[PDB]
Amino acid sequence: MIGLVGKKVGMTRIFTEDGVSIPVTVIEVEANRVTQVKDLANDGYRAIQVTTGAKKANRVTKPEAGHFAKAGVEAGRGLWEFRLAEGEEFTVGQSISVELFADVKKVDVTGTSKGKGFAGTVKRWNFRTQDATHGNSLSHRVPGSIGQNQTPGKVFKGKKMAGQMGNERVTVQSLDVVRVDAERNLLLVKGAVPGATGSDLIVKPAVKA
Amino acid sequence: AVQQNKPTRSKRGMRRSHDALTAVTSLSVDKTSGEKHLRHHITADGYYRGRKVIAK
Amino acid sequence: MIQEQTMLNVADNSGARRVMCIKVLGGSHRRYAGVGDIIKITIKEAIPRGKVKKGDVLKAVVVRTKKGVRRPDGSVIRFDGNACVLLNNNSEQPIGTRIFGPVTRELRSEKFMKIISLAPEV
Amino acid sequence: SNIIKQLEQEQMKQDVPSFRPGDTVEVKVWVVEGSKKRLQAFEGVVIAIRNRGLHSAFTVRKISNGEGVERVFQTHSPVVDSISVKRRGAVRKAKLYYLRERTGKAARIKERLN
Amino acid sequence: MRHRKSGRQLNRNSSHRQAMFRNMAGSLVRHEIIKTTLPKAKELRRVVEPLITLAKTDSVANRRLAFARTRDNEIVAKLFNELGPRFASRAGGYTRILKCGFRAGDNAPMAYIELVDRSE
Amino acid sequence: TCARCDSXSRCGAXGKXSGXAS
RNA sequence: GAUGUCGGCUCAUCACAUCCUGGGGCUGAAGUAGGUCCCAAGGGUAUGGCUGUUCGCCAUUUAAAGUGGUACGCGAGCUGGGUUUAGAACGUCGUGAGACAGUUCGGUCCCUAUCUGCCGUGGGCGCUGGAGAACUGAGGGGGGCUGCUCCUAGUACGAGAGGACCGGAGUGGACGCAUCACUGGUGUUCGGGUUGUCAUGCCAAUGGCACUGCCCGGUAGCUAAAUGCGGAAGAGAUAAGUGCUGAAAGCAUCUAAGCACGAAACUUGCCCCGAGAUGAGUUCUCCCUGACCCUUUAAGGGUCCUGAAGGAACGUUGAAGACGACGACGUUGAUAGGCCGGGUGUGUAAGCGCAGCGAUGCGUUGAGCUAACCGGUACUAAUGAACCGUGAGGCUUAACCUU
RNA sequence: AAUUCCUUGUCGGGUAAGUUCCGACCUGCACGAAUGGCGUAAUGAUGGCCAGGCUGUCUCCACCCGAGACUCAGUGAAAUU
RNA sequence: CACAGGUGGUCAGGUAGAGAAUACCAAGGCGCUUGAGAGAACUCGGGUGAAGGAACUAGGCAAAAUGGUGCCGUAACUUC
RNA sequence: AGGACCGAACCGACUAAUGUUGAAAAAUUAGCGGAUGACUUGUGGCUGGGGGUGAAAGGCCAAUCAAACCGGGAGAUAGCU
Repeated sequence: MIGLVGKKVGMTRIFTEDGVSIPVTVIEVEANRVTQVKDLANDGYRAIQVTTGAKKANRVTKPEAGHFAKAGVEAGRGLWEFRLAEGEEFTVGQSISVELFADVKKVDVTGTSKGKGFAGTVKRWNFRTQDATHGNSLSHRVPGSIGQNQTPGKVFKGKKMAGQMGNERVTVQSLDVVRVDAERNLLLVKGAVPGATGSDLIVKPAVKA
Repeated sequence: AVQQNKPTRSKRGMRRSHDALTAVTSLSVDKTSGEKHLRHHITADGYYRGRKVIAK
Repeated sequence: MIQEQTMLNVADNSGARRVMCIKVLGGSHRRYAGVGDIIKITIKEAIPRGKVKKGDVLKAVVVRTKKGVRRPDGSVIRFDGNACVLLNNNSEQPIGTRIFGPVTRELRSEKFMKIISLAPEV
Repeated sequence: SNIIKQLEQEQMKQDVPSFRPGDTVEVKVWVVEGSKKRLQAFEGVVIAIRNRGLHSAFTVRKISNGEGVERVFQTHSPVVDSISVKRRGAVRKAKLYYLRERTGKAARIKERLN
Repeated sequence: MRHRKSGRQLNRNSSHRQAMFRNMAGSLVRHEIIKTTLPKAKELRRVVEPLITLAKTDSVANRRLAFARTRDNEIVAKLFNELGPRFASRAGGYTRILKCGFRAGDNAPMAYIELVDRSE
Repeated sequence: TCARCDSXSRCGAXGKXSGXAS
């Protein structure tokens, strides 16, 4: 189904009536307003393109200003696109609210994970550290061997090595939605979602049923 | 960790293809004295953004 | 949080004083034994007229950890020692007839009713 | 943050009394024995207080039946019914962790007598 | 990594950073305009400006706390006798950074750090 | 020059030390 | 004119003659548990004692502890116990020097990566006027494990003993992704105690040094042992197998025509990258509409006026980051520092007064100080401008405006 | 057994499990009496084994502090080919 | 080599200490002839660490741990 | 009193790690052995190459030792490359 673009506010804790702790993550979902609807006639597929929040007038460019001003809508912090399910039909300029999630029971949260920088193989791939002593020369946290001998005679593609970790799109699935409250524009989902505080999130209804 | 064949001067010029210096070209003109200076820096006489600063 | 070579205390009158955990049961590569968990023990110290003797390979159930337990609200219970109640290899509901010290609520699982009944606290 | 703090300050207990480390405290806790719901009491020395608004906790140490039991209690949780201070101790620390090593006549603390 | 961490290491240990910030804070209180490198001029704000905030209010305890820092009687005399009642209405921003090119020996990006008024 | 460096050659590299002065 | 040797560690990767899980035939297969054979390589496939050991034996697990290839994979990745240097000794052989594919104690393991490869991240040009975004998905990668309990049901089966297929749900182990709310670790940038000594004229209070001097706590950030989640279901085409109808071959026959089931294998379904997919795609939006020369007269060069959208540059920076890159912001400004209030942490500051002969205690006082945290505030620094980028975008053909 | 090939001989002790270790047996391939035999208090940066304590050695790594590694300015090699 | 090496004699302060150890200092002498930043993997030199405590390994290698004066007390064996 | 015990200078070099185109053609750091003696050190002297000296390893005799170094025989010889 369609999703809602929110902001990660942080995490907190809801106490239940029977003395059980639920770890909740707070997502502030403002008015997600449609800027463009796409169909098989003009575009080849069915989708909507939403935006959220608000943005400075002097830094939004004139192609973006024309794209928002065709819909008569105020500019937002970004543009996202969601794929329709042929039961839903929407028009341009409709605000989609958090009250959509009142009966969804489980969500999938897609975010951009925290950037670890140039990580090593121990941190990135859960490799085993070698011996800290018993003779070991300059090779405590090194990857070890990366191949065989003269047969193949090369490193294979998809070898686990050092490099960039995080700062990447990841989706966490089947999170029990705890509380949907539109008076505060809030979604409270059980568990932890990717990204730092203040980062864009996409919230979809789940697919694993 | 040593070479088996000497690299060419073609490959040497291809390695130095990114060693080039970006010239500045963005020198600002002070409004009071009309002196050329770096952007966001003081002048050789020592003005910055019109009003008088340090010395010398 | 019990693993191999862990020296535990004994929390029944079966006879042994200090046991050693030689295997944590219930799975392949299983590292740690909590409080509902079955371990395989050997005996390292006993009493001279006890029911069990030194160097017997038998089972136990860990009833007090030093790492603790966790409750659903986020409240740990750290004891100041590791203690197991010694079981039998086939016929459970243990060898001992007393239990020294308290236990936790995680032994209320239809298979250790005698330990939670005989326990002085919890 | 204003969202988070405004969402946390409507679950906080408004009547939790003031107490310090070293204060002998009886915490009463709801336990679920089958389908019965009963208070049990846990009396001991408070050895640590961590204050974070809703995320506050405090550590209570006692000696049961041979050895030391330490329970960390979530302060604003609905599993604790009451926190009653019996004796008021006199220490100079915020964390009384050295009492983990001291037992008996050496683990006595004073009384805050004013 | 370095997430949300403040404080330049400045290729020194903690002892040398503390002593060098102390000497450079004394030199900026004394001469009211000094010339240093740009990261040291930016870390000098966090050292000098709480001293002027402390020296807004004169007391014996504030003087012994400003002498626990900066270790000089003439510097704390100028803090509580001159720089306190000149910056008594200005709420922060007691100093100014002005970049002044580079240095002849190591191409270090230099900067003048000065007080706002300086009475010169 | 004269530092040696192999287990046993007349002159190789090797981080050991009884064979090796070029 | 050198291809470094056994074993261990780290990291693997392929084959199937399959160890477990999945499907099926036969069984001297009642059930459970087996035996054998066919298919199937998606995933998984133990810790110790001994020994240099590979192996093996043992102990306790496990769904299972597979068999092989890879220079008996892997020393420009590590080790160096074995072994094949120089010392010494035993047994033995030899008159002896010495020797033993017998034994014992001791015995140095270098390389700053040029090219290919691989993991990451960028610059340039291209994509046919330039530009700012959002996508489509050709293709590629990740993942794919399984126990136990309960219900079905002590029902089917069985002399008893015992004890299910199919299906459903819960709780675990191992692995993986995310995260910091909790519980902890760290926290030489915060607070306090204390030893020795030096200094600030001295007392008092401090600071420097002694591994942060030694400790005790601890904010943010990072983090696991902490807590959320995942492995799917479903579909399509199938393997072995089971067939339906049915001739050749009056019958029979799963096959020759045709048709239907059928597994963790394969194509999807879930996640992630992805138009340099040169087959360079699509969609939305924005901007550029002035004239003169020369000649080898065209997809030519030069000159004036012009300098758009946008981009870079510079600066303040970031839970982004080796550097580039990416994100926020630049006065129409909360981007950073400071400041104000708070929060947190430490634990009742200094000075004065009272008491005690004095160390010290008590009051002021839950005091003072408080980093990276939260909410605000233009006080300071983010300068007007300059720089790049242009001036309507080729040819041929078809179709619409206007059958 | 610093000696024993078969061999990890057999029994006992230590261990949950001991090719090493300690005691003993004698079937000494191939001990043996100043090229010394067997003991032996003290001694050994000597060799083998076991235990208490203690620990990042390990399960299994986490964070922090400095010096390099990275960027900028100055200088500027080498093996190899 | 303006090289982390080697090189005999003499002088020998204060406080704490048994002491020429060591720690902080005086007289005196230096800051070691490339710096400025940033705060990745990995390497080196260190600090701390939940629960377990040799399970590591050829082997407790390396770390951790013990550590001072006075006094009480101290086994087998012995060449006393 | 003692080839006594502990421990600085001083004399050594047991273990680890670093370094291995090193700061160093054998060192540094942290622990380590002896430390009134068969000790160690300054200065001078003597022993000379089939020789010296050796608490003995074929060790040392100027970074060279199962026979030093320099010159000569000498353009030794080389069925080998």
